[PDB]
Amino acid sequence: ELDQLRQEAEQLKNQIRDARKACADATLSQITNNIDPVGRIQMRTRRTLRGHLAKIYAMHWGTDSRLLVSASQDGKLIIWDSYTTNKVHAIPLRSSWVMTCAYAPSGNYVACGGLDNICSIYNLKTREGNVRVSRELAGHTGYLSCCRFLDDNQIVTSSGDTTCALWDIETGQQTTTFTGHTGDVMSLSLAPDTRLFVSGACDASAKLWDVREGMCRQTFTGHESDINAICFFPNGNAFATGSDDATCRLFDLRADQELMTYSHDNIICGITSVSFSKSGRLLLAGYDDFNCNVWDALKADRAGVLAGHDNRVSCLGVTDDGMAVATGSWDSFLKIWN
Amino acid sequence: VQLVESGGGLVQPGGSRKLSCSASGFAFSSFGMHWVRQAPEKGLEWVAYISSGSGTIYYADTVKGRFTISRDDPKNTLFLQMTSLRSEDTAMYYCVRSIYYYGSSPFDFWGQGTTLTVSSSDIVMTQATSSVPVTPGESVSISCRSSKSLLHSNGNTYLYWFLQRPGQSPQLLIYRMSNLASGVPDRFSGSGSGTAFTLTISRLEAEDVGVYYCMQHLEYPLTFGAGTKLEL
Amino acid sequence: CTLSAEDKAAVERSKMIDRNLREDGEKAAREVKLLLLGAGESGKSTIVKQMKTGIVETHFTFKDLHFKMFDVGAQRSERKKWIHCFEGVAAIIFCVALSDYDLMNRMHESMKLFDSICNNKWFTDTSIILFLNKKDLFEEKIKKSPLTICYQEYAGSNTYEEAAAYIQCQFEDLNKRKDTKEIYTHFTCSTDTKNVQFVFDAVTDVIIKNNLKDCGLF
Amino acid sequence: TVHTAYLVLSSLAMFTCLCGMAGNSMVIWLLGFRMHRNPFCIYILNLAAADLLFLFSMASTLSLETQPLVNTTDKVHELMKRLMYFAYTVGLSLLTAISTQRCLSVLFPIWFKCHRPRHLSAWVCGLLWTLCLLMNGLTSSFCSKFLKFNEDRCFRVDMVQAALIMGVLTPVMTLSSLTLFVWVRRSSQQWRRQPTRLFVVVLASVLVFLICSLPLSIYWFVLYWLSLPPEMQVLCFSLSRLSSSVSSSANPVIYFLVGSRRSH
Amino acid sequence: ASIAQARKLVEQLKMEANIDRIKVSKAAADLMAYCEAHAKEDPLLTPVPASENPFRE
Ligand SMILES: CCCCCCCCCCCCCCCC(=O)O
Ligand SMILES: CCCCCCCCCCCCCCCC(=O)O
Ligand SMILES: CCCCCCCCCCCCCCCC(=O)O
Repeated sequence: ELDQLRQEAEQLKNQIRDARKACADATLSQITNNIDPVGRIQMRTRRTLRGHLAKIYAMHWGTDSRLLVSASQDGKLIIWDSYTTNKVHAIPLRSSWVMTCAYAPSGNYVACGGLDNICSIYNLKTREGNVRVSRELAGHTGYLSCCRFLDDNQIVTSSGDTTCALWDIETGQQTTTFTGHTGDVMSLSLAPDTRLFVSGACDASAKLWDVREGMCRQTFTGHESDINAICFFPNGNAFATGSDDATCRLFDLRADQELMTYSHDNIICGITSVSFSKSGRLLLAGYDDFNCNVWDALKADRAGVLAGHDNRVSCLGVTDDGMAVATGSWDSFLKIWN
Repeated sequence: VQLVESGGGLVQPGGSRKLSCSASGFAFSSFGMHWVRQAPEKGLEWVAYISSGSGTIYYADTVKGRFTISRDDPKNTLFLQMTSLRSEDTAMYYCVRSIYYYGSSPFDFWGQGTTLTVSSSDIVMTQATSSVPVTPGESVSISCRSSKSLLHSNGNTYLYWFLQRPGQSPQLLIYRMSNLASGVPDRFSGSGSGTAFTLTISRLEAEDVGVYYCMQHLEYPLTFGAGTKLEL
Repeated sequence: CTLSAEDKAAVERSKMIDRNLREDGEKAAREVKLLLLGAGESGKSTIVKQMKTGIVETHFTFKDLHFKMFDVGAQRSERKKWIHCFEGVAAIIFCVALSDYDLMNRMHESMKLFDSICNNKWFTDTSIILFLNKKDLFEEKIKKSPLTICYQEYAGSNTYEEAAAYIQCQFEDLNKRKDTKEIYTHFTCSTDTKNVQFVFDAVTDVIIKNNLKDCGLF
Repeated sequence: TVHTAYLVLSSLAMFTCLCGMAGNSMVIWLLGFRMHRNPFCIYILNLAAADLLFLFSMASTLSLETQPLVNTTDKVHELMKRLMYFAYTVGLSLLTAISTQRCLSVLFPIWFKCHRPRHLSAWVCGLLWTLCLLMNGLTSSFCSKFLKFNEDRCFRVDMVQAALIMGVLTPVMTLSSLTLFVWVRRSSQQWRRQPTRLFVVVLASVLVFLICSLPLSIYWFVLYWLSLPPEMQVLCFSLSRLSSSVSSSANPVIYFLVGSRRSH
Repeated sequence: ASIAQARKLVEQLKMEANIDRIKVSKAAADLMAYCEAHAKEDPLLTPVPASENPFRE
């Protein structure tokens, strides 16, 4: 009956909790002790990108660490040359309500999506001189919150309809759907080997999915509010989540439980974006209090802040070679920091 | 993508004629446009350039003052008006589209060209080879030299390679030092450093036979080199 | 100027892109953005279909003023996540059906939505144009049955005018802060043409207020 | 004595000139290349620049007035006095333009929002600067002793200047502010809560203008067209200078600090 | 579909329960080893000289 199945689920959850607690020999901070801290590291803004005329919700670096795509509420997807602050491209979007944008690892495509519940793929390299929309992936019943290219023909998109999807761009059809995630999933992060991906939702939980199998592998909890940002450790065996709870957490895939928590009592604003540095030594989080915080990932303290924005920092990203970090904000300015 | 150049014909000395190019199949207003010249027996020679949006305009020294270049983006047409046509202006004129942003391929498409017959500081590109015979299936390497270094402070070596088949307009092969173009076979390879450059074909077929030109884009005027002919 | 010939033409392209961005972002500042809200089957379609998938965007014009109204009632997801995207609209057109006072209660759901959205931190200053439509069916129902059959606190008379005034007063009693924003209440029906004029007048008031805020006088 | 009062007024004028120069420097800094999306900021930037020029010119005039005026001064001094005249006139014109723009922003809001030219403030400021420079050139090289020390012709030029200033800027500024006052009190205070801040700042601006900026112009007007004795002429000039200095120093506070929404 | 939802939840919990796990100490050691293995190639950890900084000028 329903009560019997509920009792079985409760017993399974208790067994899972006991198994997770059994293997927690020592805390992460215990091992990362008597180790040289990063120290107060100040990073200055080298470039300021001054084209957007509305709030910026998403930016993505190119794989060459030079091109940079950014989306704004003015219905603009601008591709910048970060070295010279030159605007390489400006794409007018059909729907100005865009909450995500992605850059193809090959560099030939960009993707965007938002409150239209569509994922638009635009081709950057055509025989004509204009950027053309290549595909319109539809099938999500909620707003699109994230999207990431697997290759030139595969893209995984998370929606507010509580499910993720993997698409075939050449046919515009969902090859697989990742369901079973109560509440809107607000972020996703592809593994460096592009074999798995994690997604954090409004149930205050993160889920690890196998792209090939199409089923959830592990579920991680510990937040008491909806998760807005998630990112993968460079190794690929861990990830970090930021939530409206005004805290960040580090989970380990193999240990299958929380490793440590990055928080401070002076911070009462949620995390909009999170990202790692090369070697995964610095966790770069964006907050609603108009500033970004650089935490030492191995420890739990603050390696620094950069601030520099007059409104909420919505998006941030780190280059593939770790040269700089770009931060966008609701004040309509992108800043490259080094 | 197509560029059809119209005008030309027989012109008396000291006269005037208007050359047009009707571009179609691409976003004309986003492309800078060049007029390039080729004498009936000599190589290619750059003539004029107009940027996107009719901004900066450049002319060759040998035609500065008596030539003018304009464009009509709503009509998608490029005009070259010439006055006081001397006897040295009898040649075939090609129209070349050229877009300029990071990672673009300038001079990617060349027009068919039109013939104009009239009755009777610069960087030097030199190619010391011509009429080189080689059997198909072998590897052929040709060389080009420059007056000064084409390498810039930003790291770009502005050297372009063009192949002109017999009876056809030249087509881009390598749009910078070691930068293969789009749609060309992978056997072509550009290389070089500083002032000496080389273009290599690993296994030449019977189709890649013609005249090979090296052009510089470091500064204006854009100077070509004398052709290096390949014979089967 | 320490730039190559290709770099100079790249900067010119960027300048043209900037010029086009300014031109596109200047005609956007001359348009009026309205956020359309309301419960299901609450006459929202009627007021959005006066003249001329996630967000449904409707663009109309009235006396040299361009209005963009974004109906977002088909989201069916967590409103707290995508509601900050509309921080900056001129007004919130909130549609409520008067006849849905006894159909768990539809009117209670409408008041819950109004309380949730009116006191939102993102819409603390934006004005609300409250449309109370299907008033003909409300009159017919009141003639058939008084409001007191479902409502208990209604100690007033079972008259159509009194019941409508009671509903309106209860609805504008749901905003905690009456100084930051002004609630415009309008009674409409299926056959009406004054809705466009009323929203235009409310937008004119908020435009004057925005200008005063720009001066700093307000 | 009267000389003691003159010295006290000169010292006070120096102090308020320093304070106003500092305040206008800050207003120039924060608003310099930012806040320009606001249609009301170009006028405020131009007014801050004009007030800074006026205060600098009068501060240096008072600084050099202590030294004897025989040959080293009295030539740069006259040019700099005319420069302060020019800055005063352009500041008054800019105040009039600011008041008119504020009145138009609420009298015709649809036109101000979707039909007002974007560069209207910039070229209106340019026209004001050009006209003030032209008029003060027609005043300096024509009435000052440096080039043409005329008496009747200088009198006519100064009368034309003062008539223009008073009977053009004063009616336009006062009527625009009164129209804004009445319109806000009638069409806005009847329904919502009274905008007391608007009323108080509009009244403060009008009072500051009329009581402080105008005395210098009326002193110009009454220097001629009358037979005033020279006994209290110095006192009247010092009072007018102090009033104009107070107006120039208080303009940034009531036009930028009060008018601050994008600077937060 | 309460029965179907409960069965799906039970099966998912069973699948997650049988996951092989490793001690947190070893996972933390692996994370530390990765951090110290790639510390040299971390421009944000140690600011690069202006010569090798593409965003410096
Ligand atoms: C030759 C006399 C000049 C007229 C003097 C008045 C100048 C100030 C008033 C007109 C300019 C400002 C009015 C429009 C301002 C605006 O709407 O932006
Ligand atoms: C010398 C500077 C000129 C600027 C002052 C001119 C302002 C003209 C205003 C015309 C408005 C006519 C239509 C108003 C309609 C509305 O209420 O929006
Ligand atoms: C001789 C006096 C010189 C006149 C100076 C003219 C000043 C005009 C205004 C300058 C700043 C204008 C701001 C840029 C224009 C704009 O933002 O629309």
